[PDB]
Amino acid sequence: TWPAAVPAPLPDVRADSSTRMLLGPVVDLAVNEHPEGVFYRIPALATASNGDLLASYDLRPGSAGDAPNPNSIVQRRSRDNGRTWGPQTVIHAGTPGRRKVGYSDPSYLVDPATGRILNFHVKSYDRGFATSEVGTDPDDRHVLHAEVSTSTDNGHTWTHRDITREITSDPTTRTRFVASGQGIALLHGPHAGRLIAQMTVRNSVGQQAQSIYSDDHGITWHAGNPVGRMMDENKVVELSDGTLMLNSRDAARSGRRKVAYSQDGGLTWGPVKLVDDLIDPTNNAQIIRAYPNARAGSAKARILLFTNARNATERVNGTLSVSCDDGRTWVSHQTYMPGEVGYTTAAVQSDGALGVLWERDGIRYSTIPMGWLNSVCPLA
Ligand SMILES: CC(=O)N[C@H]1[C@H]([C@H](O)[C@H](O)CO)OC(C(=O)O)=C[C@@H]1O
Repeated sequence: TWPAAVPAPLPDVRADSSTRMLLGPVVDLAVNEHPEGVFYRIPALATASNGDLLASYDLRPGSAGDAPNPNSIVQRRSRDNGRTWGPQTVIHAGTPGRRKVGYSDPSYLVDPATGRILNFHVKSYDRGFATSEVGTDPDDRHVLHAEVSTSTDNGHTWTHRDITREITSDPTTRTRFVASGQGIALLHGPHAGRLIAQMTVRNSVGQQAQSIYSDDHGITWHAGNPVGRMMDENKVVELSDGTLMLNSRDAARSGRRKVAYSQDGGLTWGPVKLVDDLIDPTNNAQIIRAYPNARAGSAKARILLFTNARNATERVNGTLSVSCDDGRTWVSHQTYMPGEVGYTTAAVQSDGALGVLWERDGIRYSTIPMGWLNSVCPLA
């Protein structure tokens, strides 16, 4: 039986001997048709409190179908910053058939204050995101449910529970999913300690972005006020002063990401605008702090990293973009993976390099050493 996780700070980026951004070796974490008729999609990557690197993704049986295909959440672990990977383990396995159950679209949320790791994902019965109906009864086969899996042992074992009712304060909310990739723990400002992740919802107003957050270190979850129209998978990041930012996929296909700001820890958001700098084909993406422990007023606290498919209509050219100024401008875009990438995510690793995952005939992993960062955002 594995030991209890202990509290430990999230990693910050560290300087390498590199002077240019160069992808390391590519690792095939899961390959479609290995085994026959099984497909892999929807990546999540995190550094656990013990420094292990954890990758999660869907196992999709039969085809790469979204919910309500009876998918499973699975995981692989590296204890050497991505050089080698243990065998796949199951976070929560779906069930085929007339009473099918599916677990799909994982995101991790690591709480450095406790060491606990959360993995959010849908729980489906007969309906997916688009066809789910109003209702929150846990056995309702017409509802797309929200589950969170908790691990207290750095991701070796999991316990599961349905959070749909507690995050549904508006009874017209007919569907929801937490965006795959990773949520955050807040470290700065009045809401330090809060754990927060973003969802997409449909309700009487439209298709909105909505934060869910916990102030008791993941025992109970509450939804903030929803925001925006034609929103979709969106990710939240804590800026240098503790203002939050959400960066969203645009369901209206503008060819750009969308952005909004919260001054109250995700309870309310302001107006949603396009980010003209961030070309995107209506696809998932991940934004993170490079130095999440750095304090307000430091240059390091203002540096954000963003991964997506930098293209207006096709999910190609996995690209790392850097902002030095709390997301106000994006001064550097560099494609680390030409061609098909689908969903990407990135996470700071324990060694201070960046891990990336993308989708091409399954899930692929690589590393970007980060010594070149100071040449784009001076660090002093
Ligand atoms: C829960 C769920 O359906 N997630 C799916 C998501 C969603 O349907 C869309 O973001 C809504 O607009 O889309 C995609 C996609 O490749 O585009 C795959 C995700 O599995």
